[PDB]
Amino acid sequence: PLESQYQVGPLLGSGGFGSVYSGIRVSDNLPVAIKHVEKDRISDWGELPNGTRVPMEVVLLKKVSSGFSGVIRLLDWFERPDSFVLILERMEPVQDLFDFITERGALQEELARSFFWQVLEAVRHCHNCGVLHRDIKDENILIDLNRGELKLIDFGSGALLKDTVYTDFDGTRVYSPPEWIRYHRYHGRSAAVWSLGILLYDMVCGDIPFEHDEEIIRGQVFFRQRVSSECQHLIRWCLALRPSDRPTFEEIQNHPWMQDVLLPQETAEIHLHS
Repeated sequence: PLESQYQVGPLLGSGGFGSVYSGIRVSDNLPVAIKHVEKDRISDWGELPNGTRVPMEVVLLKKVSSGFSGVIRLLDWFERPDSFVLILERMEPVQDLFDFITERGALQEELARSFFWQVLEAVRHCHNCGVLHRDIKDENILIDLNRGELKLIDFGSGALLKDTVYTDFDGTRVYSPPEWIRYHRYHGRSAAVWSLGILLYDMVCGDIPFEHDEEIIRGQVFFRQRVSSECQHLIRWCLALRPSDRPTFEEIQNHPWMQDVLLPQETAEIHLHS
């Protein structure tokens, strides 16, 4: 087939993730994202069940694609001499959480709860599929502005989920845990929960709590916005300095602040004016 299956549109962005274009599958007018990744700029490689050399990102995306659409799913991929082209789902209208927070500032707790809850369901789905994202942050979360549904993107810093220690890391440092800063060692789940604490603080305060290594290691969270005591508690639990003092996903989702969550469509009607 080749590249007659997709009509290329405007470039949506570029960076550490490659170059991502807006596209449309010619067969059924479905919106898609066309991500180009240069072979020379890739570091983590893997293999597909059928014995073929591909970027780890494709390995991981394939393992999480299907039914529960909490992750932007991989529809197809191609190999060129110097790059890999990935065809992904695309939402329209859409906005990432970083830009959303830039425009609107600190989110009301009701909205932050619906969003965080959806992120939690999406990360559980990844772990269930044997995948560790390793770069959970607002830039890697997209919002369906009509449906109020969030979707996790960019598995370029991810890894297969394991129960042993990780000694490599190439995600975002200000979202990285103290055990990584001090010892260059972490376990997947507890490191994920720490990033989720940074993300929740970021949603309810309008910015991340720590910028410097010294601040991450000290682990003291100061609040700049009015935030309920139950919400502050959940953030500080997720940001416990000892990994084993952090909650599991189940404990996060059963926490008092996480009760009575709005469904995505309700969330959009109240807060996205849709």
